[PDB]
Amino acid sequence: MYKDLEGKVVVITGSSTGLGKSMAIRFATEKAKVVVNYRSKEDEANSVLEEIKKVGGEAIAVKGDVTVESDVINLVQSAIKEFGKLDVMINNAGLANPVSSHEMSLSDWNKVIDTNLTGAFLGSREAIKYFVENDIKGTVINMSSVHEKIPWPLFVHYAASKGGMKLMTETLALEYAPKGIRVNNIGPGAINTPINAEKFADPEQRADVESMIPMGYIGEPEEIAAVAAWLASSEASYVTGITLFADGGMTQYPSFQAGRG
Amino acid sequence: MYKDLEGKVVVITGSSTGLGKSMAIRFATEKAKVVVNYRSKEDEANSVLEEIKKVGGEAIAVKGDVTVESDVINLVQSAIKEFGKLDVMINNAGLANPVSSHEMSLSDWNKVIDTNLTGAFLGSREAIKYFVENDIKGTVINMSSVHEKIPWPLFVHYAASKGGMKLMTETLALEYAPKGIRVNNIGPGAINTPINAEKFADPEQRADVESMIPMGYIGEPEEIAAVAAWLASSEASYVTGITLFADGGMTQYPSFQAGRG
Amino acid sequence: MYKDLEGKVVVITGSSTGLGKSMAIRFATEKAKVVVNYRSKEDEANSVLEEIKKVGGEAIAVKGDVTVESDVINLVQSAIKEFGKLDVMINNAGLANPVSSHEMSLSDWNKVIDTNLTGAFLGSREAIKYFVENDIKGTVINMSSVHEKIPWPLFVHYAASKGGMKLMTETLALEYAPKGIRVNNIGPGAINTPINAEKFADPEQRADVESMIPMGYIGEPEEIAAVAAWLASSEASYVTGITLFADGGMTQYPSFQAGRG
Amino acid sequence: MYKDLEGKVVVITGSSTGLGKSMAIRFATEKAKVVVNYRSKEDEANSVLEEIKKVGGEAIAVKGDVTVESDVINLVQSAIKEFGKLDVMINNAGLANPVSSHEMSLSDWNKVIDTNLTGAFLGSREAIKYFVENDIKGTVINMSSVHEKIPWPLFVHYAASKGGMKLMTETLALEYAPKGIRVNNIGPGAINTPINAEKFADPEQRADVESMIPMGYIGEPEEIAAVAAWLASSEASYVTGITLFADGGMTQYPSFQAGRG
Ligand SMILES: NC(=O)c1ccc[n+]([C@@H]2O[C@H](COP(=O)([O-])OP(=O)(O)OC[C@H]3O[C@@H](n4cnc5c(N)ncnc54)[C@H](O)[C@@H]3O)[C@@H](O)[C@H]2O)c1
Ligand SMILES: NC(=O)c1ccc[n+]([C@@H]2O[C@H](COP(=O)([O-])OP(=O)(O)OC[C@H]3O[C@@H](n4cnc5c(N)ncnc54)[C@H](O)[C@@H]3O)[C@@H](O)[C@H]2O)c1
Ligand SMILES: NC(=O)c1ccc[n+]([C@@H]2O[C@H](COP(=O)([O-])OP(=O)(O)OC[C@H]3O[C@@H](n4cnc5c(N)ncnc54)[C@H](O)[C@@H]3O)[C@@H](O)[C@H]2O)c1
Ligand SMILES: NC(=O)c1ccc[n+]([C@@H]2O[C@H](COP(=O)([O-])OP(=O)(O)OC[C@H]3O[C@@H](n4cnc5c(N)ncnc54)[C@H](O)[C@@H]3O)[C@@H](O)[C@H]2O)c1
Repeated sequence: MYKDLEGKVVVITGSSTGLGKSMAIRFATEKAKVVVNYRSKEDEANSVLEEIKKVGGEAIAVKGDVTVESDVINLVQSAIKEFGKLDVMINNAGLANPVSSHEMSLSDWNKVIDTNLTGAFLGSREAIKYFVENDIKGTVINMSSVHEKIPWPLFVHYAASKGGMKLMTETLALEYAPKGIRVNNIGPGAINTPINAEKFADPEQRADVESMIPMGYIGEPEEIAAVAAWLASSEASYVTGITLFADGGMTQYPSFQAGRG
Repeated sequence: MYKDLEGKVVVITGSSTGLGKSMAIRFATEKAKVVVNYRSKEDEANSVLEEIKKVGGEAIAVKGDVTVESDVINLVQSAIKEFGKLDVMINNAGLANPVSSHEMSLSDWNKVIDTNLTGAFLGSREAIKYFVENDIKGTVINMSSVHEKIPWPLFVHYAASKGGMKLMTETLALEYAPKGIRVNNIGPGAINTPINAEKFADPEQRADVESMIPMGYIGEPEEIAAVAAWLASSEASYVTGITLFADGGMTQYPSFQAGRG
Repeated sequence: MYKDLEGKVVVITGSSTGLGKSMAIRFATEKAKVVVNYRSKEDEANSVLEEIKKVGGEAIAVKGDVTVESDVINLVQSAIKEFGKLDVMINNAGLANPVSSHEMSLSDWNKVIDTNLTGAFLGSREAIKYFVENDIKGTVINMSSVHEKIPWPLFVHYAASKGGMKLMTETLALEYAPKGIRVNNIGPGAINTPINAEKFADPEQRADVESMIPMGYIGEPEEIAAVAAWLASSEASYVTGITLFADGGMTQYPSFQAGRG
Repeated sequence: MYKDLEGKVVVITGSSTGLGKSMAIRFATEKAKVVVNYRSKEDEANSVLEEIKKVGGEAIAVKGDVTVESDVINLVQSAIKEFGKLDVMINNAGLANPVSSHEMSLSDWNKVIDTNLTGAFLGSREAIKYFVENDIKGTVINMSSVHEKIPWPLFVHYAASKGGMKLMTETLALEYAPKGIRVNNIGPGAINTPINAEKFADPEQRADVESMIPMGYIGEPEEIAAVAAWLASSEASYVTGITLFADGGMTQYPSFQAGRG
């Protein structure tokens, strides 16, 4: 769909499953060269790779833990070494577990901050460092959430990490705009990914989540991948520093429908 | 580029010049049926029509002042009568004149509020009324500005009209999300349109505006039309109630570059 | 409580009832000279005046419709003529009626925009015009609502008027900051005023509103008057251009409690 | 000034200098019992203590590094042990150093995140844990910055830490509102503290910072301490989850004065 994406090299962290996987497939379909990333063992990665071959795409899988500085540095270098360059960096890896705020251990807090925020910082730093030293007008896309705006009891660490990601992205966008480097956030609402297959499997929970979505339905991963592909393209040439929410209207205060209150 | 736009009927207010004109041309290129609108000078509208014929597009021009209720109602009806339906409504007409706030007459304030805000409300009302009565999952795009967020001394009426447009759009998006109707705002930064040809003609003013744009250049109308086309397409199916800023980074506080302060 | 308020002249539009009345009483208690405003007949105004005498305060009541330019001009002049000066201008008058957006008449829309937004603009203009011509570091306080942020189906005109008031206030604050004039908004959540005595009288509606308030209770008018008095004082000397929400947590997305979704 | 503060126990991190010191003094003047905190240099803490004795206040100083969990836990316990209770927790400690984002080491990033964000989280956690277990309607005030909103090139770690603090505070405010616990942020603009005595000493830098402040002057610490005292009092009983900016208008985009652009 986007002619300018043909031949671009795209790196996506945590792309062996969920949204990361869908984006990897979408970019392959746009004929871009993709670098898939997995954490423990090359296995879930192979499923994505076969999906990419199925569409005639070209890609490789690189192991790396985004909380380990050398792994992130190596990930970026692997792209340049294998395909000769880097055009788009997508920081997507993330995690979260519920815990009452006053009972949350420092350990749980750090794990989420390190993965969701610091991991994205490291990825952004390495990509931009490369763009600057080689005068490339590349782009960085950071995966955020409606929760960089909507507070989230039981997930104070996750909300904080995304609120922080917002200011990080806006700062990087301003700092490097003069060099043509664009930095944007994507803010997904409730999406139908494997990690949510169980909660949404239960009809009482599913209906509960749907009641918080004005459009009335849980989004599909492809609806997010479409956003990432557009933001990466030249069609979005004058867009930088924003957070594009794709949430079915979730950030518009669902509890106020019907002029209630 | 967007296959789903073929055959869609798009109405654009104030489209005989500037951004409105560029969007009319872009939608014609996507093979959508376009309804151009002119307030007074018909000759200008015909020029746009020739541009559309040049690309093989189909379109008509309808006279109408967005501050006259019957004109707006007639505009929407003209689309349905000529093409049999309506799919996308774009409220783009607008105006502004500088005046110190404490010296602004009620007359100047009303003229801007009526055109920029009320005009958009009337257009949104008529389009949505049609969508609801005929069960159509249409979409409304309202042309805003970085000034629905950035204050604007000397243009207090314009800033107010856009701040109001923001809440109007978010309200409509929430109110009609259950019916599949999407409502979004586009927020252009400094764009190179005829209305700005003189201010930007002067090298000292041009350089002044550019210093407020992190990316360093004044955007082209086509860069905005690209945003409108994407928002109207099914690729943005899960997006509603947002304001998509296309401003080269203007809303990121340009005066804070280089960690100044 | 605030020594600097003694002797200050405070004008409050729509202050014969509700929040306006509570603020008039609070300022009288701070020993400021107050100018009460009523629309139709001096009658409800007398109730407020007696309340002010009861606390040893000094005040007068002036008739005026905020949608009539000459009435607003006269209101400001009446303060200067009676007390010799003007220190604080509070635009509080407002109204709203529910109607489905696609069915709202232009008439209803205009009535709300004229009263809620234009009325506040006229009041701000006259006060600031006076402050500038006489080199007074006065202050303007505009009464907004959580709805300058939270969308409101059935009340699209009200939401728009407040979203507009937000940008108007921020613009005026920036435009006149160099002259020491402060302009701020107060954003009340659900407050217990006479105008809401019936809706809140019904136990099923009351409980419904309370479920949208994290703190669990509908606020009292005095809790808002406390905010206005602080903002007017020198304790808030470095505060300008903001919206101070006093809503029991309403703007924090109440539907997301208990990590729901 | 605030009668309800008499006898309240207030803990302030990093209060041996700057804003923390001014707040400690202001609260002592309101006759509250204060717990000063110093990281290393004890001599500095004693200076603050003398200032408090000078006003007839009661206070103690406790050593503690906010990046050490046991130190924060001990700090809260020291207050309860010495004064028998805790009413207000103020997380104020912080730091920052300029570095180009693509050249920032993981070490510098972590130091700022740990101190500015995690430190505040630990402090908030311990205070709230106490409030909940003893059914106390206490309050937490987190010291933020205009930079939880304004991007900051060269200080990407600081901006991220404050953007994160914003969502942390809003989440905690929503999560604990049912129990009467209030959580708010204060967002200072450019303030005249010792840490800034040199940059502001140089007339060319001072004038540079002042050009970014609409009101035209760098604020004094007392103007911030006034905000903290009000937020802690019962006058702000219906206020929670907000960020109160005290910045002379800095967040209103100073580069847009005079309708420029
Ligand atoms: N799914 C949703 O509804 C939703 C809503 C908002 C935001 N998001 C965000 O989108 C991203 C994708 O979420 P998702 O639904 O696909 O979840 P997911 O768990 O399926 O995907 C996250 C991936 O991150 C990987 N990962 C985790 N920690 C890692 C580490 N240290 N190093 C390397 N890889 C690591 C995981 O193995 C996993 O494949 C996340 O950042 C999430 O916060 C998702
Ligand atoms: N050009 C920019 O840099 C910029 C930046 C932000 C926002 N915008 C917004 O984008 C829109 C397009 O601006 P533009 O640069 O093309 O300006 P423009 O003046 O060239 O286009 C506005 C059009 O509105 C028409 N119009 C005005 N009042 C009308 C009325 N009552 N009835 C019908 N038509 C009417 C005018 O004839 C004109 O063709 C406006 O709404 C403007 O507020 C523009
Ligand atoms: N009460 C709440 O819960 C709440 C919540 C958010 C915002 N507000 C805002 O606070 C303000 C006070 O509301 P309130 O509850 O006291 O309502 P209210 O109706 O009791 O007070 C509004 C006053 O405005 C006066 N008024 C209306 N139109 C006028 C006109 N044209 N000229 C002069 N006076 C006019 C009315 O006579 C009335 O006394 C309003 O601006 C409202 O939008 C109130
Ligand atoms: N001064 C300003 O203009 C300004 C503007 C915005 C925000 N702020 C914020 O206000 C707060 C006060 O700033 P300030 O100007 O007084 O700066 P400051 O450096 O004078 O005060 C910060 C204090 O934190 C202490 N501290 C640092 N790390 C610590 C640790 N690990 N454990 C314990 N104490 C530690 C320092 O010793 C110092 O006394 C900071 O959080 C800052 O981010 C200040």
